Amino acid sequence: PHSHPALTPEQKKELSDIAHRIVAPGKGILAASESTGSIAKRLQSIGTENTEENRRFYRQLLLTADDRVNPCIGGVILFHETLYQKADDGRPFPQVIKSKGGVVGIKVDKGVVPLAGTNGETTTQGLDGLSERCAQYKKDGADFAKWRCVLKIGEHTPSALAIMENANVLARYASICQQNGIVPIVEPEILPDGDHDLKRCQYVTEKVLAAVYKALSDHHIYLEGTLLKPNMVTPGHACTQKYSHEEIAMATVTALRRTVPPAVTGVTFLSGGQSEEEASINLNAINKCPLLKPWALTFSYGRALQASALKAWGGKKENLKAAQEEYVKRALANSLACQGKYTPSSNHAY
Amino acid sequence: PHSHPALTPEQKKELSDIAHRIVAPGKGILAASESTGSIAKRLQSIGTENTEENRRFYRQLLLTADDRVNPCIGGVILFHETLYQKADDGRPFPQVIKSKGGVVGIKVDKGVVPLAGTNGETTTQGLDGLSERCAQYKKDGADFAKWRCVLKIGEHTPSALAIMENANVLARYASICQQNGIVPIVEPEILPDGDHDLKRCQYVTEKVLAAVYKALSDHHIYLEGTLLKPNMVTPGHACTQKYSHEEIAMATVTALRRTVPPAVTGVTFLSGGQSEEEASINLNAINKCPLLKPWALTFSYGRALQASALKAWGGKKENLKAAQEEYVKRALANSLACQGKYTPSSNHAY
Amino acid sequence: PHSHPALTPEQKKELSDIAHRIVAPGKGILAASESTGSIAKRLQSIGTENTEENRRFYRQLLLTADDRVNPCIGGVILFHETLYQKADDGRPFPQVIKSKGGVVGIKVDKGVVPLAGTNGETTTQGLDGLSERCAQYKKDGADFAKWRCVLKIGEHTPSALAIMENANVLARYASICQQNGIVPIVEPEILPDGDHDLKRCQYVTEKVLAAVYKALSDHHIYLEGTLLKPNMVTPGHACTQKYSHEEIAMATVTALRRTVPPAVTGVTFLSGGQSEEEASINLNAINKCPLLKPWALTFSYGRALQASALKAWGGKKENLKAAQEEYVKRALANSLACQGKYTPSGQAGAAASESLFISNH
Amino acid sequence: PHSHPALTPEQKKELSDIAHRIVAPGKGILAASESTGSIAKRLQSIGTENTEENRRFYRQLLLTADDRVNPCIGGVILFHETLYQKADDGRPFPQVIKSKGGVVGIKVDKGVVPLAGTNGETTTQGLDGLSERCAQYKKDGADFAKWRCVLKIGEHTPSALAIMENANVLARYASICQQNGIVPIVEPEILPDGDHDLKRCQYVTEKVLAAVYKALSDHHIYLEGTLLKPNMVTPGHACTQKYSHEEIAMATVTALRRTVPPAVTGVTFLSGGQSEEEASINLNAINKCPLLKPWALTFSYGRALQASALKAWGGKKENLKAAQEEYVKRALANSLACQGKYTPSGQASNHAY
Repeated sequence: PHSHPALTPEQKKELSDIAHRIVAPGKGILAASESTGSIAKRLQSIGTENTEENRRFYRQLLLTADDRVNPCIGGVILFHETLYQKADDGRPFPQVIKSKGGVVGIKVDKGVVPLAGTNGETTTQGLDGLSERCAQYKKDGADFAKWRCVLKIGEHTPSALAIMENANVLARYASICQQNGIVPIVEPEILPDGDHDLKRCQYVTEKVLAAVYKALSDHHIYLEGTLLKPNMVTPGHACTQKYSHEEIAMATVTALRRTVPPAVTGVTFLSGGQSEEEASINLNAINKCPLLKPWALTFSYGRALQASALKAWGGKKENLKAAQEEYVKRALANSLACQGKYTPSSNHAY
Repeated sequence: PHSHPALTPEQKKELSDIAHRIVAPGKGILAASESTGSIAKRLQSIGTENTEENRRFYRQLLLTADDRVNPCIGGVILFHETLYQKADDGRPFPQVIKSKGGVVGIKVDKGVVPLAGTNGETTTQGLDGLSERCAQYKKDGADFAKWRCVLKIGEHTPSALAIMENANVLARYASICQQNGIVPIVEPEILPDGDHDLKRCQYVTEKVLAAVYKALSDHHIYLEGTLLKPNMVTPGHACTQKYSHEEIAMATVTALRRTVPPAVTGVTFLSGGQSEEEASINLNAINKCPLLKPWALTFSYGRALQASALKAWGGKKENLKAAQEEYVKRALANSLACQGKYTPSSNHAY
Repeated sequence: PHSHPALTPEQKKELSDIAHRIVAPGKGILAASESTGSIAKRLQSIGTENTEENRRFYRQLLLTADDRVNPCIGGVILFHETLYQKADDGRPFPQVIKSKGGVVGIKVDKGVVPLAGTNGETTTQGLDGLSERCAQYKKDGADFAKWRCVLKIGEHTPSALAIMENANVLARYASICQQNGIVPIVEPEILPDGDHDLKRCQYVTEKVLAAVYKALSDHHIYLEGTLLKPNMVTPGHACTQKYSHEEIAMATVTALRRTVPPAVTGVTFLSGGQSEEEASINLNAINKCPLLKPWALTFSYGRALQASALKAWGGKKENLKAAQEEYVKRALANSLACQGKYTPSGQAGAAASESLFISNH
Repeated sequence: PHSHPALTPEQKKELSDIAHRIVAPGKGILAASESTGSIAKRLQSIGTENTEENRRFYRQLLLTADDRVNPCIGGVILFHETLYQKADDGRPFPQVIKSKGGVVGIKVDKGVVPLAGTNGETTTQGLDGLSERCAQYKKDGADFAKWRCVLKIGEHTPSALAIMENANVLARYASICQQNGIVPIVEPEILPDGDHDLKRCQYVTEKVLAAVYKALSDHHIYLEGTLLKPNMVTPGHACTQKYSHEEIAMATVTALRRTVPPAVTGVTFLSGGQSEEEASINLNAINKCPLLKPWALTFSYGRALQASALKAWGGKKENLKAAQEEYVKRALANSLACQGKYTPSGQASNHAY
């Protein structure tokens, strides 16, 4: 094959520097990019009307927590709406995030769509006009992006088509992002839905990630200028067999070691349906796993960082401090976890 | 694998019926889906302001040509704007087309975009919200669609990435169309640009089509409910070697016989940069080629059907009949050509 | 994206001419390339010792049938041993076959091997030194070759790996053959084992054939100089739902129309476990299917042509004529079937109605 | 999307343990699996008859070097003939190797064959009956195998077909080996022939390795029980532009970091046409490269370990010691190099890639 450089040494340096800042030691990502329709259920759980002002206030609550969170948060992912909102002091949210040492991220996908001829499988859309959108988001303060692909473990899934198609679209998205100085976070989420066991999740995860990286290679993606946001390897949500955190950690680390090139700057785990504590304990076990890990192993949590804060807030302005306190607590717990320093108080078998 | 029927028997019948109607014996397609920007150059060549009214009048001029074009035109591809315009008498253009026995088509792609890391190669965008658009277009009169992918022959092109990506996006577009009762015309155009010879075009065409059909299979596409719009196999525009129309025909038919499944309902050739007469003479030779052809071999011409008509019109309403006469003559010529009855006045070597 | 011609116009012409001769109108293939281990069970069924002489005698019985079979047989596939054996008159079997207007074929694969990490799936070996073997076989009379890949329909099969690997090895085999003037018969057999229905077999067959032709394209195979030997599309041998011959024909022709390029010279169906009569009736229905079929649709039968003959012989040299007559009868039936002109309504032994199905061990 | 375990935990443990022993800190591989026809050139350069006895004497010369090579040699690749020969004392060569702490390897491919429709490209044969051959070799003392695929950088190569086909055959070979307790060394050699520069080699190497590992994944290969034998990333032999060892090391390590999963136990570099000293300097530079390397980076040298020994020997029994001393010196040098501790004296912008 013949090379036709997609990026200059300068463009590579910019992307690599951004990627490294996000996952620097002890730092993780706050995923606060829920759309109106996705955060609707959260607000209704606390009897709070889903208005623009309430969403702005809640986001402000998280983004303006005290400096204790600064060394814990390397990046914050925002939804389009939030990227253009301002704190009470008039400061745009991207400025608020940057001022606390964090990198600003932006969700750019346009949701999943059904793959015809499959058993309920999907791919993700959002490539149309993505380059122009990225160029604008960059000018407006964003340095990295989010794009979520969803795969499911079932009797006949994920199918060959679902794997190939989702891997290909993630590569297209990544390619467009890098052309605009935006670090793409590649997110091939394999849902925990089902009664499958740990070994099954590990197998599927290994096959999906192998497909993802081959696609990234085919599309000339600069891995040093990317991050990976995969599901941890865990048994199905309804699996009858139970496992220890150490087992989940070994399965996860083994899967990654068998598929993720050392060149990838970092892995930022999604928490799925895990509770706040569960997500932190598992991430800690992952970092304590006695196998060599050539990439940062950290977090990109949404609910796992906001669950208690949202509840403490309750939609009441007078609970601002209490709510932010809960967020800080989880930010500190996960910052410790991504270093293997968190305390709540036979690899050949994989 | 396991079958999860993308289409029901009823949906298949609808698509197959539409596809067969468009390429019925003696019929072809008038490709009049030029956008404001793509038609600008041609309107300029005749010193005519590029306004919606002049565009409507020009399209009206073609769509309302006399009844002689009825048995020649099986389908008419329109640009979005035109699908919603009406003739002077108040009849919506789709109605005008149908009343003359033609099927209405709609361009649904959103143009080409550059593929990073390649030598000026592209893929095509337009998948976002495509399903909803197809459902709307279907309700508004369209029964088939157009989506153009572009490949170029050069020292290092078309590359593996370009072939794979364009084939994959064509399959996604095809799948979405069929879910909405729209027959997708798969258009993997290989540009005639360059000094390459006939055998090189044939080789590249064979490899591209093989990739296209494997992708359609992977995406569970119903071939009987599709049409193919490929380039004819010809030498590059700058090639110094000369060839007869019979050689062009043999190379073209051999390439198709080696890659296009019999199930494909029809092949509607694009004319590229060929003149009106050249496009007709070649299509005629293709249909007279001794080899067995299991699919209709017809036309989907834009410039090859409008060149003389546009010039005769010159933006002058008083030239209406003169302009239509030119279009009618090419429609008649190509109807004869797709039957191997048009007259202006060693196969192992492939 | 650059062409480096694998074959010259002359080489292409030779391959195309051979392929067309094999499937010329009314003609089919006699698959008599069974190995010693396979023919042994056949000879045992009739209390006949499995010796080289008995095997030679049996093949001679089929190859020397009267001239009525000449118009019916376009090609005969032989096992290595048989290619070098001679009839009682001293004539090498290849010469015997050729003198009757038939093309000589040779089995070149070395059997199936297990694909690790799969649920009992396999791929096929035999590429090592294949070029030299083909060159020698060509000199010794063979003009086409046989190579069998095997796939099975189940809950997890055929898997992505099984399909990809088998399609790739078939392509390598085809490439090497064409470099030596040998027409390769591409055989991706999907076993009838299981209780799946007609539509499931059709689905799998379509996916497998799509993979096969994409691989052939990737390996620069000259399709006009090849033949395809696929399973007919039918329900699983244990399927409860019953189907008519017309439905089997429609499903078969539809699957082929959706995957096999018109350039492929011909399709020579394997009979699987179908009885002699069933194989003839289905082949006939296929040729009568209303859909457009741009390739010859004929047969490449082994057991489906030999069942009655093997029984009539019984290992007794005295039953020579009797046995050959049964073979000639099936050859004539299939010759008419591959033309859509076969109509039973007559004297067809019960042996021709017996299921020739054998579970994959 | 369903797993059907190709290997049990015990089988995986055996393969992983073998792989790790071969590339343990400070150890590399002596590649002495040259066939009769291949070793013919070497013997003629020193005017020595190519007989089984001469080949045995030469192989014995390398295999029986003094104990100084023990901590340097983790594995020795033998040709079929040699696996069944014996030292003067009657000890089978596999026993001699094992007694010195080395693992015994065996070449199992049957050479390259031309890929029709390509510009002189090839694939490699040898899968037929490979399982039976592996079981027999395992029984006779071998624990790992060698299989060489060859690709070339040219105007239109390596082509898509060549890359896909060689990657697929390497996967089949690896799969069969692992079923028989044999650790397969995956060798996708990209020849240094041509005038291409360093970045072109790096590009091609990256694309080839990506295809190789995708194939291994598709074939369910246990990476921890495998080793990789790639070309170092270097400019073509006819390249007019010159590069330092640091640049060669950066390009090489960068290419590997972008394609080789950390699960792969080790990388054993082939030296190609590099001189003995050059091969050691580059390997040392590779190990000193300031980037994270999650796998052992060592050697699997043939000529780079035998060049001087062959010449010193000259086919004269009286030169045994002199010849063995040359081999020992290169074994020691490379042992230091695969630790980044090599020095001529003896025992004493990354974004632009």
